[PDB]
Order: sequence, then C-alpha cells, then structure tokens
Amino acid sequence: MNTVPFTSAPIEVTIGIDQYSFNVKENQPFHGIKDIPIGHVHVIHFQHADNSSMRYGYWFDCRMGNFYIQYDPKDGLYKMMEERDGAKFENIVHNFKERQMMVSYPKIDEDDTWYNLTEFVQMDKIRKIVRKDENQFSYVDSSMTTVQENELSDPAHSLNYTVINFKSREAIRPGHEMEDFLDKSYYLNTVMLQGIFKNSSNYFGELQFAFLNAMFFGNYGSSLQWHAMIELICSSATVPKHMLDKLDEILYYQIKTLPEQYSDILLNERVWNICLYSSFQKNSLHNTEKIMENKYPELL
Amino acid sequence: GAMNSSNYAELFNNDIKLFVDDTNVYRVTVHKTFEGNVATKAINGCIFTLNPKTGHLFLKIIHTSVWAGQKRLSQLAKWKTAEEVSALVRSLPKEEQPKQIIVTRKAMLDPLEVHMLDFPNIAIRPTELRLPFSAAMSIDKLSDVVMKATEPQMVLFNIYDDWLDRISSYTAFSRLTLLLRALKTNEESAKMILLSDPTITIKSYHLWPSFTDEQWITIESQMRDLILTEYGRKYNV
Repeated sequence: MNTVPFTSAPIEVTIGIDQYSFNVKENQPFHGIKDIPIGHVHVIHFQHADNSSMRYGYWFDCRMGNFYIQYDPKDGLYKMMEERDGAKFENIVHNFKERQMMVSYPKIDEDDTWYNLTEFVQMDKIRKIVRKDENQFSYVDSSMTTVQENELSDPAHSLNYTVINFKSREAIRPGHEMEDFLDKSYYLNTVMLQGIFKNSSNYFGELQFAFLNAMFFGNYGSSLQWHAMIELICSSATVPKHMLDKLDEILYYQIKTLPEQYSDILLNERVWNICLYSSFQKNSLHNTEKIMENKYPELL
Repeated sequence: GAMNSSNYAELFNNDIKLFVDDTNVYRVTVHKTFEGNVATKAINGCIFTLNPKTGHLFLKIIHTSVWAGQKRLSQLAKWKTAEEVSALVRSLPKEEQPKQIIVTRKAMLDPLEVHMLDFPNIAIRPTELRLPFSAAMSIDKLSDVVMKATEPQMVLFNIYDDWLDRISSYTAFSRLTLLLRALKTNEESAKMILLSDPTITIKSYHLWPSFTDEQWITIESQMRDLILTEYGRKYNV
C-alpha cells in the first residue's frame, strides 16, 4: 500500500484521489494520502476553492517511483514530483503517518469500481497520449486540447489520442465508400485494432482513459474521444464477441460512476441513442442499456 | 454553408458549380401482386447535374439493371448518385471541375462528401431553396431519353437552349425555375401553356419552344398565374 505525501496545503483545495475527494482548508495540517492500492494507475486531482476553473491532476503508478505533491506559489498549483532518494522518502512518510497527518485511500473491500474503470489503462500508454518524458507521471487539466482538436495550438501540452474520423480516407477504402461508411468493421478491425492499437486491450485502455479525463477534468476533447471510440465499435457489424461483452462491462461501470448532475454535458444524446437503439450492436450492450434507461431515461 | 435567398447571386459568378438533384434516381410504380400484396417495379431514372451559369446538364441515366439484387434501394440510390457525380468530376479536366457541388436534398451530403474525399477543395453544400428539379422528367425529350435507355448512359443537354444569347444566367435560371415550378404544380396546365400555339416549334437541338422575347413574357405570365391559382386551391386562400 503506497503513499503520496504532501509538503503542505498552503491553499484551500478539493483533492481527488481516483473516484474519492476530500476538502482541505488553507494551511490545514495535511500531509497526503496513504494505503493507495498497488496494481492500478491512479489519478490525484485538484480544484482550488478560489478558482473552480482549471481542474488539473496527475496520472501515476506507485510501482514506477516515489511521488509527492508540493504547492508551487509561482505557478500557483499543486505539483507532482519524484523523490529519487528512497530513504529520505520513507523517512518523511514514516513521520507523517506517525503524526496521522495522512488521509487513507478509502476503498471498501467489496468495491471493484476503480479496477473496473482502469482495467485496461496502463501508465506506459498514458505517457504516449500525454508526452512529458522527463516525468514518470502525467499532468492533465480541463483546458488541454487533443491533436485532432488542434487540426481543425501548442503541440507539447496536447492529448495525443488516436485520431478517429468517419469521413476520412483512413476510414473509407476507395470503391467501398457506402459499405465502409455504413459498416465501420474495416476501420475498427483492420485500420484501428490490427493496424494502430495492435489489440482490443490497448483500444479499451485509451477509451477508459478518455472517459476518466472527461469525468475528472471536464476535458471536452477527451469526452469527444470516448464517444468516438464507443461509436466506432457500435457502428461495426463485425466485432469479436469478447470485445462486445467487455465493452458492455466497461460502459456499465462508466455510466454507474458518472455524477448524475454531469450527464447533461458529459453524455452525447446522438451517440448513445444511436449505439443503444439503431446501431449493429443495439442488442449487444444489455448491462449498459439497462443502467442508462434506469439512470438517464431523459437523455434517451 | 447552405445556399439560400441571401446568397442567390453566387450561382451566376465565375466559380464553376453544379447542382445535383437525386429525386428521379430511384423511380418505382407500386402495384398489387396476384396474392393481393404490394410490390414495386423500378423504372429508368436519372441524376440531374446542372451548371446554373452555362445551362450544361449532365443527365446520367440510371438503368433499372443497377437495382437488380440490391437491398435498401432508396439508401443505395443516394450512394449511386454520389458515385456517378464523383465519376463525372474525375472525368472532367481539372480546370472544368466544379469548386462547389450544391445538393438539392440534405440526405445527399454524407454520400457525396464520402465519395469526394479525394477532392477536399470541392465544397459540398446544401440549399434552403425548394428547387423544382424533380419536374425535369416533365420535359418530354429528357423523359424520352430516360425511358428508352437499355443501358447506363450519360446524355449532355443545354437546359437553357439558346437563351444565354439574349438573357443573363440569372434570368435564364429564373425562367427555368418558373417553368419547372409550373410543370411540378400542374403538369397538364403547364404543358397546355407551352405547346397550345402550333406555329411555335421546338428545334431538334432544343428542349423548349422557340419563343420570341415577347412570347416568353406572355408564357412566363401564364406560368405565374398557373402557380398562384394552384396555391389558392392548395390552401383555400
């Protein structure tokens, strides 16, 4: 069970750790988060009390190094940093734990929510979507634009999601225009799965990461990417049965975890109505259709 | 974006553009079967592709053989239309390629956009205008060449005959839209108006009667009267 210690909390901030969140007062004796489950990626996120604009945060994996947070009063944010000195780190965390200055990652034993949301998400894939190779952890915020969004303006600070475009030469084989546009199986299976992702695990990982960036930061480009990856599978007549079963599970947990009051901006009416009621896969997503109908019948 | 009353003059500028109308591509007679069920029998159709500036009509005849063994024909018709328009643009030399294609029906936008991905500089546009191009099959010589076709065929026409010798495109397009609106609203009345006077003939190389300028004013007046009457009857006003 790993720890992300904090130097201090000099500004009042709502702190997120995965699907949990804590309010910390200005100069409250807070020294971080302990008992973080090993084996999953995690995200630690921040909304300042003084500026509910810019949600921002850090994707990290405690197996990859010793990470701490320190407020930077120049850039005005909580920064993730790596402590390379293993014994300095253990010694700081030991003191903070002894003084009970750390909140405990509040996982219920029965609860597989985080595993279910992050099943296919790997730090190595996150770091290729979010390029800052000198760090082992990945910064994301509300404002970051996607490579695709930038094509339609600072490349370094972009989310490099796989570009999906249903009206592109990549998506449409010459002489298969109607066939490829109305049945995207070619684009899903050959171009994206075999060509670019190599397997459905990498595809699902990016889809899951896009959702979590949409949900935790209100990142609009991430939400576009999540919907595009759902729609590409749903609009394909030919999908491996195991992919359809797993997609149903993934979407079920995403819809279960979504805050009820964000469904209006985070869920695309057209995509969901098309995926659940018109598409090739309209009958392949039992769990997802039942939770959407019982939780968001207005959107449909 | 959309072509409307506001940007109407753009049709007659020096940017090559084509209107594409797909309303006569897939045509059926609905009939009873021996068992008292309903079946369709397709008849020959056409894509109506028109340069509104020059009057050049690229009438691609859609022979019933193209539907043989195919499903969802109203959807295929849109894609077949886009394939033929794409083929036509690729067959034209570069300097003759349209800079814009305006579809009369919004359902044509995605099929045409997908077929024209090789032409990212050709803008595909809808219109808010209710253009009467569906009445193209009320022009006898166009109807005749469509119904006689025994195979796929492209036939080239000037839908303005020789009018551009005497009037501007703008005026030629207004006359065409008035004749087609009349033919669409009451085909019998409109055809009566156009042929009644036997001294006025259609030249072998023309679609419409050889009217003097004064005879056109009279004809145009009779067409507006036809259109307003039928509109009264439609809406008891």
